[PDB]
Amino acid sequence: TEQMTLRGTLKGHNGWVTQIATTPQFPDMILSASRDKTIIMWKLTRDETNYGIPQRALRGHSHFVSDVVISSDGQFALSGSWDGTLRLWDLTTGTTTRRFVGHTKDVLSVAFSSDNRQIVSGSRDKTIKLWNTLGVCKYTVQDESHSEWVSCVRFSPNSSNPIIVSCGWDKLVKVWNLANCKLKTNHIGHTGYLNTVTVSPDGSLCASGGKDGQAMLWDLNEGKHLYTLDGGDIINALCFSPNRYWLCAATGPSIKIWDLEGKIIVDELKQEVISTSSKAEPPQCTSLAWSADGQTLFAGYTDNLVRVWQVTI
Amino acid sequence: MGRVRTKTVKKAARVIIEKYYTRLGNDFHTNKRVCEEIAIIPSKKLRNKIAGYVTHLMKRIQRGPVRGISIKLQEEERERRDNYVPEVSALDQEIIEVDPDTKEMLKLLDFGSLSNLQVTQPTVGM
RNA sequence: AACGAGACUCUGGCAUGCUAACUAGUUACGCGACCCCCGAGCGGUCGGCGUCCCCCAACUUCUUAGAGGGACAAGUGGCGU
Repeated sequence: TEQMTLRGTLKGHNGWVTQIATTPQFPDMILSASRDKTIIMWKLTRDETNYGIPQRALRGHSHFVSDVVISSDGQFALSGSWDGTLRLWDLTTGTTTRRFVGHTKDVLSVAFSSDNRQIVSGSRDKTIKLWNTLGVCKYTVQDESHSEWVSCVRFSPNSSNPIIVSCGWDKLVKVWNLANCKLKTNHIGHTGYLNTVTVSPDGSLCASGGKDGQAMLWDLNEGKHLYTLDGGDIINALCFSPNRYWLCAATGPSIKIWDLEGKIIVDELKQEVISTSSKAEPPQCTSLAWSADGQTLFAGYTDNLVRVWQVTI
Repeated sequence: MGRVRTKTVKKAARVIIEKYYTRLGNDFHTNKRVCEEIAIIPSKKLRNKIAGYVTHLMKRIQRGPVRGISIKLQEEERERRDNYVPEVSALDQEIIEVDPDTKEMLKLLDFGSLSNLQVTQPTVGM
């Protein structure tokens, strides 16, 4: 039966792992961000003595790098940072193409479109904003926006239509359609602020979570509240699987991998159980991302490590 | 060394946790930025202090109840302890009997049921 | 509850992040000139030495001074009611 083994663990950070992402073009790369103010591009050897080595280290920020995302070609990479700026990397030696100037506060969330021509940003400005790849502002959203910090935005894969998700700490999830830039809907739910949201690879769903730590499911186009599940104390990051209908929820002491059909927990990932006391005996898990193979998944922790796992039958 | 926190910190730290309990994390940096938005602290160094004490309080509030300030969920569990305890619903176990010299009082007050007799020895400490 | 203490102001220590500079520099050539073969080669060229030449060159690391960020007993282990 499909179950999990502890694969290995990476090392090479002085700051807490904030995000991880992986391009399906090169699954032999993997990319990471951290509060050591650098994004590290790795070189994955599949030896079990290690599991990878840092290849290069991209440098140049004056505050944390919150979120990071790959290009659809894997030849570019983009970052959002708490210095209020973004950078557009050339992941071959270094040498930033462009830095995006204009925010008054942190840039928390960021995402990179499928056509590689639209780039969004969530900010503690309380503004979602759109960005040309030339590094200028196609649009700015300041009407019908969140009344609190913007937690996470997403581009939605679709048949062709433009839809983007937005969720803030005002305990609401707003869906936006481009070329009118209007509220498609407002979804109400979750007591306490929202941390994260993520969209299905098919794109008709929004799995949302927050302080509540409950996983509520919404319909993108039907606009209906499907159901709610108790996901534990707090869920900081979510990521669907590419080759299954699972959903992997990142809670503090454990990662909870959920089968969706039927609705049940498959397993709970436990890491090293080393004796420590008392407020967070293991480090909290904060980010996670699947590989495109779907065999292996990765995790971000606050001990500066990325723990690897692998599915075993 | 030294650097014992003053009262100006401890006064506002309690207040800021009471009315913005939800916004708090347990990280330094997140709790800083919240205090920056829900209030203005007119210095920068002062801000870095009030955050750190707000953090240090929030550690203890996730254990038993603090005696300097109140939150809602503690007053919930207060009410839950103070309306029924699981120990009894019976009064007290319904039948309790008593020894003589109490029976003599009850004899002269028209009661004559549910008693035992033991006539325990003399005397105090003896 | 108030004054003093602290808070505050100035100064030092951390920026290959931000802002911009022939009354500040660096780098790059374009160089042409001088110099010694001093090294491969021949003296040229390539390399080395500074100065003049420097631009309608490129940049702001160094220098300059402004806006910002950073340190909080923050994290861990002991100890303390």
